[PDB]
Amino acid sequence: FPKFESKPQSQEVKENQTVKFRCEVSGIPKPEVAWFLEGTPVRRQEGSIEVYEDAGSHYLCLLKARTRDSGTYSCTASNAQGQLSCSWTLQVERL
Repeated sequence: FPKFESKPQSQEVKENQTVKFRCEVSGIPKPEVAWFLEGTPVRRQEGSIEVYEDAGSHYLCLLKARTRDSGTYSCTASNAQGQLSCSWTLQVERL
């Protein structure tokens, strides 16, 4: 069943900085991790947004954080037996 072993925490940061969110999911078969911003999926870009798995940890990274990225973020681990979801916030500052 999908469980969260380590949830991403909220972070307030300056503009254009790198942000990293780390979901860590356990479960049988393999919880498919999906990320969202206020209910909208957060999909990867060429070199702006990236979503990947590395050493059992799922990641979301904004390498150049803009003010449009502020808001409530969510992560959903999902397999054939269920769906487990959690949330946190991002605050991108200006000058």
